[PDB]
Amino acid sequence: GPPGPPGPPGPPGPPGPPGPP
Amino acid sequence: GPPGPPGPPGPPGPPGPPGPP
Amino acid sequence: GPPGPPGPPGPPGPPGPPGPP
Amino acid sequence: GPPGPPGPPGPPGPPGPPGPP
Repeated sequence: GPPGPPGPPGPPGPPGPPGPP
Repeated sequence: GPPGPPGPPGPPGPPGPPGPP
Repeated sequence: GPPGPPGPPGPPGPPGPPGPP
Repeated sequence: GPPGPPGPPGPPGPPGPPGPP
């Protein structure tokens, strides 16, 4: 048979950096 | 006899990579 | 006598490869 | 699969500096 379907989308990225003072 | 039918489609791919920060 | 009929069609192929990420 | 969604926005920045005399 042909290749299977694409996998699931990946998990979310990490929380972003701290904001400015 | 001739060759048999195609096999089943393969299984899904893996979960994707993490998203961006 | 002449040769017999064709054999049965073969069995299915194997499951396909994994899909993409 | 493709990359996941963006991560959460980061946490707040720090309290600002002291004001002038």
